[PDB]
Amino acid sequence: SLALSLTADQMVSALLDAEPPILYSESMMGLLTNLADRELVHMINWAKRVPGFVDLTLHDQVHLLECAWLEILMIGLVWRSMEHPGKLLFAPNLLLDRNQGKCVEGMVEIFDMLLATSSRFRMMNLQGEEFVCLKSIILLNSGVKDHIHRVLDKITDTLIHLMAKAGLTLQQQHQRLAQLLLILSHIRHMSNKGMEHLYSMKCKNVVPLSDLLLEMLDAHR
Amino acid sequence: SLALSLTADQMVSALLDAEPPILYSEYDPTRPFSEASMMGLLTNLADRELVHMINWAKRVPGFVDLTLHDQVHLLECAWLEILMIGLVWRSMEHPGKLLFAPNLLLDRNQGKCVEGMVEIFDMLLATSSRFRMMNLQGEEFVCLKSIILLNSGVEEKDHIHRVLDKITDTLIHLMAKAGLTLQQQHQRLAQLLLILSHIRHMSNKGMEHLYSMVVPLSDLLLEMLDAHRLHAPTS
Amino acid sequence: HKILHRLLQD
Amino acid sequence: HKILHRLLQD
Ligand SMILES: CC(=C(c1ccc(O)cc1)c1ccc(O)cc1)c1ccc2ccccc2c1
Ligand SMILES: CC(=C(c1ccc(O)cc1)c1ccc(O)cc1)c1ccc2ccccc2c1
Repeated sequence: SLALSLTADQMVSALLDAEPPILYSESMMGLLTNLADRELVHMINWAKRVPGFVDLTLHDQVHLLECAWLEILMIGLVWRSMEHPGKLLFAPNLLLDRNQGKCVEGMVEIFDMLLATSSRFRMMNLQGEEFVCLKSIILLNSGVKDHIHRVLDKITDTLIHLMAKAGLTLQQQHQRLAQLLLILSHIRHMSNKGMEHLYSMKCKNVVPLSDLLLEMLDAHR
Repeated sequence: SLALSLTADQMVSALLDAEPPILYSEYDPTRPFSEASMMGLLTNLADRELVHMINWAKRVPGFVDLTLHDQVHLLECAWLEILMIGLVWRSMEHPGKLLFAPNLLLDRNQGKCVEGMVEIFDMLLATSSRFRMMNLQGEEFVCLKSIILLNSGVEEKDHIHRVLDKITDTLIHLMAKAGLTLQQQHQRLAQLLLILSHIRHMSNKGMEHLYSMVVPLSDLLLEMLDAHRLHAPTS
Repeated sequence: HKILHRLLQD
Repeated sequence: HKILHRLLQD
């Protein structure tokens, strides 16, 4: 509901309105953990302001958030890094490059992938209206006809609407649509490797993950 | 530069003829069975499947136009994904069960005694269930599978990009031929690709379990696993 | 209960 | 490295 009641333009406004802010950072994983932890609080209220997410029961909201939280964190990072070739903008004061990835395990491998994804969006001239549509999809597609599928269709129709507005032809629309959704697979991949290393250095007792991050992490393991 | 010319119809045909066969396991129906090495049968199955996949990929329009290293990189990153989408494809007609082979059907309770199976098992069913309810067609299946090969590779691979657009145009053609409205074509195209992300998810789960540790992985199967070593995982 | 569970409520 | 290269050349 609600989501299925919005026109394409009204769907966009609601998502742009729902947008969480860009935060600032407060040893490398410590700053990234602290930032992530504070970002997660904003993400939850962001999710609640995603049309059709509240229609779901509390149980399904927990699952989808426990499944998508790192994916969503990564597409945000990748989005705001676009204006910085070869560097990652975790925060306006924390602009890291590939080389800051060393010392800590798996970071430089994940950085490369995040940088690669950022270049992809950069070459595609990704727009904010498209960005908020993709973030909503990741949330709804993280798990696991029905409600969630009906909303995903609405967001797809919205993306198509955005492209047509930009002046894209029918052929260019389904190609770009495909191109965007394919990158989401890379986002899933990077997130998977992220949590895998996260759980590992959690076992190794290296980085002190916050309570919220400890819970999210165990939702996978 | 020959895949970029193929019409949608002759694109599906090329992929359809590229289709590797469905293999059988070394399982014996006459004697009792033990889930003390399902992973042995699966490993032996996956290993024999890989060879057929390698030659299938070479018959994917545009793939050969790449350099070896690129062909190698794509195969190393996508091999388990492609195995898992084919497995899921043939498991549609058997809800609650995974059809690894026509002689090797697996139910949820085999998911036990072997670590990681249950989780991955339930994920494979959901993907199969989703595909089943989405009524995935064989023409669409070979399209999605070829995309995974060309997209799992996380002077410009713009060649791959032009081929990805090709496969995309092909899918739209099938749905339009099926009678879907322009909206339905978009929505369905979206949904199919969304499920690819789950296939990425499941493959990654399968990986970290596989290179955690009988299990008598083959020489080749060790390569496809070590590519997902230090290029990603976590010592 | 869980922090995510509580925050979704309010 | 090797094995995959050899299987890609038939
Ligand atoms: C990139 C990354 C994290 C991150 C993601 C988005 C964002 O806006 C800020 C940071 C991250 C997430 C949780 C943490 O506790 C720490 C960092 C990330 C994810 C997994 C990693 C695994 C190994 C090495 C570096 C990693 C970085
Ligand atoms: C499901 C799966 C394997 C598989 C995938 C596709 C297929 O057609 C046949 C089998 C598999 C892949 C490689 C192997 O060496 C063994 C099995 C798979 C993958 C990883 C797993 C990890 C833990 C438990 C079960 C797993 C099953």
